[PDB]
Amino acid sequence: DKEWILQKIYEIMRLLDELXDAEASMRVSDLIYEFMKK
Amino acid sequence: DKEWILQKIYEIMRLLDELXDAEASMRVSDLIYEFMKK
Amino acid sequence: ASVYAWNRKRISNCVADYSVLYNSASFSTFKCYGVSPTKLNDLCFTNVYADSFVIRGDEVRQIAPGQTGKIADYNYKLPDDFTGCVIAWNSNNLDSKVGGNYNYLYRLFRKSNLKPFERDISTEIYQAGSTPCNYFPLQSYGFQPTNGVGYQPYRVVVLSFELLHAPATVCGPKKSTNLVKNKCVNFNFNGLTGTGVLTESNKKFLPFQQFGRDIADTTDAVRDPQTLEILDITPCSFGGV
Amino acid sequence: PAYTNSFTRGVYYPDKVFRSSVLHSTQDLFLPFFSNVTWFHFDNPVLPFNDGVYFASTEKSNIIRGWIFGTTLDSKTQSLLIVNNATNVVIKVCEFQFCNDPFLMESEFRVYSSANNCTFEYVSQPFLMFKNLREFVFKNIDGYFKIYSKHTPINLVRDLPQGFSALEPLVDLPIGINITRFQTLLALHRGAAAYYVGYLQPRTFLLKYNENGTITDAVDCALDPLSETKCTLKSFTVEKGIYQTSNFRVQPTESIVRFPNITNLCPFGEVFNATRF
Ligand SMILES: *[C@@H]1O[C@H](CO)[C@@H](O)[C@H](O)[C@H]1NC(C)=O
Ligand SMILES: *[C@@H]1O[C@H](CO)[C@@H](O)[C@H](O)[C@H]1NC(C)=O
Ligand SMILES: *[C@@H]1O[C@H](CO)[C@@H](O)[C@H](O)[C@H]1NC(C)=O
Ligand SMILES: *[C@@H]1O[C@H](CO)[C@@H](O)[C@H](O)[C@H]1NC(C)=O
Ligand SMILES: *[C@@H]1O[C@H](CO)[C@@H](O)[C@H](O)[C@H]1NC(C)=O
Ligand SMILES: *[C@@H]1O[C@H](CO)[C@@H](O)[C@H](O)[C@H]1NC(C)=O
Repeated sequence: DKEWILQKIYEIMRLLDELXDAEASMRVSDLIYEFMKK
Repeated sequence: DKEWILQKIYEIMRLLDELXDAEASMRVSDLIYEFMKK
Repeated sequence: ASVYAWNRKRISNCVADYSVLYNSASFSTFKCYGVSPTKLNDLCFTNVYADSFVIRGDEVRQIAPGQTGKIADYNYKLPDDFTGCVIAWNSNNLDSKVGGNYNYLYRLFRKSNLKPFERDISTEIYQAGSTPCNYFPLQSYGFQPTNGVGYQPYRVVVLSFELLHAPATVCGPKKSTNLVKNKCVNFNFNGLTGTGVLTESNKKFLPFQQFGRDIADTTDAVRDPQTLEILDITPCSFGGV
Repeated sequence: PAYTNSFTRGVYYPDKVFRSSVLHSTQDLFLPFFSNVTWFHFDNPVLPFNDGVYFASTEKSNIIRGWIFGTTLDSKTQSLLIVNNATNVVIKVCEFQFCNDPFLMESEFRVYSSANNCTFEYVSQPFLMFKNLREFVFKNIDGYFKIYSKHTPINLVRDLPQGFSALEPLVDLPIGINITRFQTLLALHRGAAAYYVGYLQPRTFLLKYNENGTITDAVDCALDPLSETKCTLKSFTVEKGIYQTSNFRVQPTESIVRFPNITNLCPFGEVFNATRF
């Protein structure tokens, strides 16, 4: 699951990167770094 | 663990709903669904 | 009637065309089981309950017996041994609004699976545990008229073809074929059949007499189903050389 | 008990076929000629349907405007009701409850207990609003609902007439629900009428068709021997003579059985009445 969930949530942060909103994209990526930490 | 991170992701896509993308938040919701079922 | 507002609404004692739908191409994802499509326009029953809902264009590809996109895992689920059809098409033409049509919330995830024909209809605010996070993760659709391919709110219908011990197989007629006279034929009326030359028929029936026989149970006088008019039957030339 | 004889009313075209000036027997459900029928005007309680019925009216009245049937006669099992309202008739599978007095210048639908959980409507044109008589019969076969009727003149205010008529189908209904009792459709006016009910049986009849194809009159062949013969020679004109018609078996009574004298043995209880184990 980890590979797939990580791939998909990085796709999410990529999408919300494309649609200008830095704080929320960076927050989702902080949760992904949590997956790195958890 | 709990769905706290899931809830915050919902909050993110709903703030984007309040922004006015009406597609991006939908994608985020789809992927939230994907994680809950995963 | 959306996918947590399903209504098993009633259709019976009525003959509904089904094949005119195919050449119409109003639906766009025709697929079904339990019967050949080109054969349902011939045999069917009572119990024609249906549904018409709104679905995100993605999940449609899995509407099936036992298989179902886990979106409608709660919203709508089917069993196997389902004698009917399930057809669908697009609705992003008007059933979508700027900012997304949050007017509909779709259910997400329960502590237990759902079995078909029964659902859970009351507001769901996801519980992180025994109690929710003590806020709401419940989700509603959003449909901008400029939505994506896999997210067109689609148009969807489900059909039921089963029979209790009641009467009334209410199914398509035979389109009606033009009659012939003065030529021996393997004619076949509404269940009645035989052979012979149909011709004039002076004998005057009464308004409630399908067909006629004279004696020894020989079939010789049929009211045509079309115009109530009266037709004769006569096993025509035959014998031995 | 307000009985009265059923003289000759009570036939009905057994089937939607035509024949031309022939004789034709058939076995179906009818009523015995010269059988009993009950009536009344104070109030008419429920009567049990029991496998086909036959109904009539009085003159100079319409207070009775239909019938209601079923088995348990409540919301448990689907029921039915037949009335008109002077311009468009109604037929339901609607779940109205048998009140203490299911009835209706006008108190429309005052019978109505509950219109809940109803599955089939039916609307159409009417049959009837020193006058006519009501000649109707009802039967339930092959999971079907039936109807047979006609609208004929009537005089002689006292009671039923003589003479003989055919009957007619109205239209068949694929309802299929269960029925084992029923109840008249009457009303209170804030009056003196005649309903008539007789049961049915599987007897075999001998039907004569006129020139055109209308049932003039038939003859049952269980009443008396004269009739019986008429259906074992296939006519109405028995030439002088003698004919054996049928047979008869004087049945037994009680089916006795005998078997050996004592028939009691095999010590069985002392094993259970034993001491220890
Ligand atoms: C019919 O009723 C009369 C009295 O009303 C009675 O004398 C007679 O025995 C009854 N016969 C039958 C067959 O019901
Ligand atoms: C209506 O009656 C049917 C009888 O077949 C029953 O199955 C159903 O539960 C009833 N529903 C309501 C709402 O009364
Ligand atoms: C009810 O209907 C069933 C079949 O439809 C039949 O077997 C039964 O005898 C009927 N009557 C009662 C009282 O159940
Ligand atoms: C038989 O039908 C003809 C024409 O329909 C009619 O004139 C004649 O009266 C009918 N027969 C009798 C006995 O009424
Ligand atoms: C056995 O048969 C004898 C013959 O006379 C009779 O007297 C006696 O009652 C019978 N016993 C029983 C138990 O029937
Ligand atoms: C035991 O004996 C009693 C009488 O003392 C008798 O009624 C009973 O039948 C016997 N037990 C069984 C199991 O029959």
